[PDB]
Amino acid sequence: MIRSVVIVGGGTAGWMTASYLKAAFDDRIDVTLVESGNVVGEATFSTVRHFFDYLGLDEREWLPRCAGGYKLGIRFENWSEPGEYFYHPFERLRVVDGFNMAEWWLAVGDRTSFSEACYLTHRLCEAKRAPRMLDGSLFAGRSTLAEQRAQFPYAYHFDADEVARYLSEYAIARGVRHVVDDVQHVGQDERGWISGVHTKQHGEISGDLFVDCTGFRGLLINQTLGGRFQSFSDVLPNNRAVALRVPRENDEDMRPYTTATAMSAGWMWTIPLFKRDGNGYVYSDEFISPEEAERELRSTVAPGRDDLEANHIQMRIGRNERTWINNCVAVGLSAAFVEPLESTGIFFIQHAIEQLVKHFPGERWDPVLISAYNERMAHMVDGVKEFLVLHYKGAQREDTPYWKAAKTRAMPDGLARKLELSASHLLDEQTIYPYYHGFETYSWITMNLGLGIVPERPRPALLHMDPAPALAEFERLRREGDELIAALPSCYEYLASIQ
Amino acid sequence: MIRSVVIVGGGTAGWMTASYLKAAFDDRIDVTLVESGVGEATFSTVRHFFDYLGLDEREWLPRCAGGYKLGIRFENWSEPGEYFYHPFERLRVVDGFNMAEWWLAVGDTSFSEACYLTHRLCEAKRAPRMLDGSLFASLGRSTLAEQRAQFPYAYHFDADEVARYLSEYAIARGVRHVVDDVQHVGQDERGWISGVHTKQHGEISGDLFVDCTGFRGLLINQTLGGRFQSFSDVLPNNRAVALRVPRENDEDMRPYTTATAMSAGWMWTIPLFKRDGNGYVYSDEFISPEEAERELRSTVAPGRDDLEANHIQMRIGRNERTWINNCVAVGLSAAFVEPLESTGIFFIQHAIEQLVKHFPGERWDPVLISAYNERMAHMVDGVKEFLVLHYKGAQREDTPYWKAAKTRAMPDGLARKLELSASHLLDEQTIYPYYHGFETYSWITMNLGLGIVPERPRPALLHMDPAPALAEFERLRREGDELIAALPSCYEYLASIQ
Ligand SMILES: N[C@@H](Cc1c[nH]c2ccccc12)C(=O)O
Ligand SMILES: N[C@@H](Cc1c[nH]c2ccccc12)C(=O)O
Repeated sequence: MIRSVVIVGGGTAGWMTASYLKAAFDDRIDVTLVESGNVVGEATFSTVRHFFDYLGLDEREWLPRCAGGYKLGIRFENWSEPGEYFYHPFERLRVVDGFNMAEWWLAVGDRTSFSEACYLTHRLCEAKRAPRMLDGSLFAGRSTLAEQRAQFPYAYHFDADEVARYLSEYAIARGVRHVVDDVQHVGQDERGWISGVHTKQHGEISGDLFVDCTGFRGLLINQTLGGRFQSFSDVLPNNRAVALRVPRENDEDMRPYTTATAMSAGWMWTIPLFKRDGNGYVYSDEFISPEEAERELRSTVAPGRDDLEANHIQMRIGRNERTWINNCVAVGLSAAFVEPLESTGIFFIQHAIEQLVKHFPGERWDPVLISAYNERMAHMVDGVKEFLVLHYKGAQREDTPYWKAAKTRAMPDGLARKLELSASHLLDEQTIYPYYHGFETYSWITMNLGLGIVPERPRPALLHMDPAPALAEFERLRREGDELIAALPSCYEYLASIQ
Repeated sequence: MIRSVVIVGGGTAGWMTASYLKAAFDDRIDVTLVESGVGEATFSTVRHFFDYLGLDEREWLPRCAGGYKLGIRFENWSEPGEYFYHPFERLRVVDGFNMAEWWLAVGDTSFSEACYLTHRLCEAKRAPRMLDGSLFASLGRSTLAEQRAQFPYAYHFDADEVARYLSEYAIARGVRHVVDDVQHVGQDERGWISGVHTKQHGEISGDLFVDCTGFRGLLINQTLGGRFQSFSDVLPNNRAVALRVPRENDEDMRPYTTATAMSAGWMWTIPLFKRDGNGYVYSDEFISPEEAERELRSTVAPGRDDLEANHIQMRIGRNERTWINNCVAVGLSAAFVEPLESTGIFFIQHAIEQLVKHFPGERWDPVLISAYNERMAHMVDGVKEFLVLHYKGAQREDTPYWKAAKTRAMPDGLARKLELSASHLLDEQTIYPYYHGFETYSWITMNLGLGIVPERPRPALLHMDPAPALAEFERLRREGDELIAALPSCYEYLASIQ
């Protein structure tokens, strides 16, 4: 057995890794986390619950401390018809007589948004409902993402810095050694493996396995071990962002969802926290400058509020060829990053950590096990990359240079067959990206249909079938929607009850 | 819309197609079936088909000499006299790792006895239902894609009787039955089938033609020139000999199929209500049909020359495309592999369910047709890989046949799977990645049963508290104990539904 893990870098990636290792292995692993002093709101997947449940944490403990909110999905607005929107929900499509509701909607639906017809979540979001009743009841242990069965109906918005601080307390309580210091040199042995990290004030910190959580820097994985970073700039050019913290005047405006609003040269997130929104404009500097993007952001969400400070960021978009090199594993932005259009950041960290426990090394290091880990991590990001490019290709707007350039930009290899297929009929389990990338079929279909990649006609089988069962299911969805919105409290109301 | 479907060939494939089309489309499709004038096993997911049709097993199973299947018993593939079960049961998961992984770490009792209730159910010859009909553990109109929980059993049946049953169902619902021989299959100037010319009923025309003519491939191969891809290079078994053996003692009836490794192939045992079907699948490169029949008889019915042996040649592989122009092959005409994992009915079911999903309009969209072909190809290719893994895992090396199995070429995707399997267990991300009727537990159960075992257990397990896993092993044993005491025998339950 190996004995010791050294994690370099804190934040979400570092403290998720530290807390998880201690939850998995307790006192059968030694963990040190080294982070520098020289260092906004985020969304998650519904599946982050597996992580928190694995640690033994309940949302009533941490969510309020972390300014938290509930996320029922993402509202996409202004990507195609001006002022139109639809939701991408944490909700699977129902299946009637062997065909999902999206297939039926093409045949017998009211061709308003697909999402209004097909998902309860649409109308919950329009009514701004919480996913729990005042008594805590939902409207609908140690496990991992692989144990996802039923689609859990919500995820979280939170201040990720507060979450990281919360997890640091947990991890340190469980025996993680916390060192605040700068790494001045990374030592290697004769095989090129990492032998230790040399710190300004704590000398050399050594261990069996090193975890690189140094973010875009990639201090270990790129700067030391020569890992090759593969940029996605050719297919996804957005390289910068500018963000604002906007206090909420009226509490009941709190949305139980993330919004992704297409802008002149990129898109804007709105992440509703308890008492404020975080807004961020993600853009390509080929088409707009930082000053212009700040101006557009401000005009949209906070006109006249020069008291509110903007924060500017540059992003490294892509993935490392391998995230595990020798005795070093990259987790978080050091490993890979895509723009947060589908809230994938925390998911990438979670899957990397859960798979690190699964592929944890013995004293005899195993190149076959390591290769399987590297393949899984590459598939994860590459699948998401393809899915994200389909957003830009499906968007129907062509009003600015950015949006015109989106139409004709290069695209991933596999995405041609998918676009070909999607002109004829809906994608399904067998024709979406075939390896685990955190999304299922309904997510691919929903973005296509919402944006406007629609099949030319409905599936011919449906013209031969009795439409009554499907029509009845559309009616059930409307009625269940009606009942749920009358019964549930608002997002703010519920959160306020648990503060 | 197209209007009419002509099915050429009866049997399981033809009548499953005929009945499903009428179930799916009722009076919005015209269907005609033209046909000329032992025992089989299924997957648990065949229930999606029967439920779609609206049939309850208590109607048809007794009429089809039926039995229940909890899985397959694999015997004598590796150490002489050793066996294990491949069940209709998923592995439990504790603290993020399945019971096979924990078994490697804190186990050694065979893998299948420790990990699956099914093992001891089979050893005790239990039925999966209590006499009141309750399951030990209606789908309406659903398909294979709607499989969620693992349903715990499948069927053994007389497939001729199932075809007969379905024929009655289909004809009652408006299917036109024509008993005659096809003399000529007509084609138009584009090479699309125009009609089938019969001896006594003239030309039977339609919009869509379904080839259910078996290994013949009368439409898809002989008429349309479809290319057939043989698997003989990786799966050389090309013939079978079968015998029906009446069962003397009712209580000997097993709730499972047996696959017994033989000198130059393997033998199936399929238990029906009053008899077993036994068949030796072999390669004629290694044993003659006369020798094969002698070995089968010595194994299951020595001195029973009153029982007639039936000899069969098999066409092993798949059509490159099962849908060409206005013709779709279903069953043996489309593809066939040896019945080592009971795939024959599943291949028919999937092809039919996907034909409904990919049903053509008058425009005959080629993208929709292309998609169907791709699904059908992956279905069989995945099963191809899984089956070759059986022969590669088998440890016996005692005859020319088994020695040849060790060094025979394999499909290219299998090398990686073998290299992984030497190190750790396969999982959802490393088995064959497209739908092929089997999930991760099936791949790992065959590996661990046959002997492709990781060098060492998953290192992470040595860092973890083993109590939860040991408690789950204990639950499995105790649940097994309770169930074998509570459940009736396979025969008893079946007697009770006749
Ligand atoms: N499949 C993931 C992510 C996801 C599902 N639906 C979504 C809607 C929006 C954003 C992410 C998602 C989950 O179940 O949690
Ligand atoms: N996956 C199929 C087939 C299957 C599962 N377990 C099996 C055991 C033996 C033979 C086939 C199977 C099913 O669930 O029904």
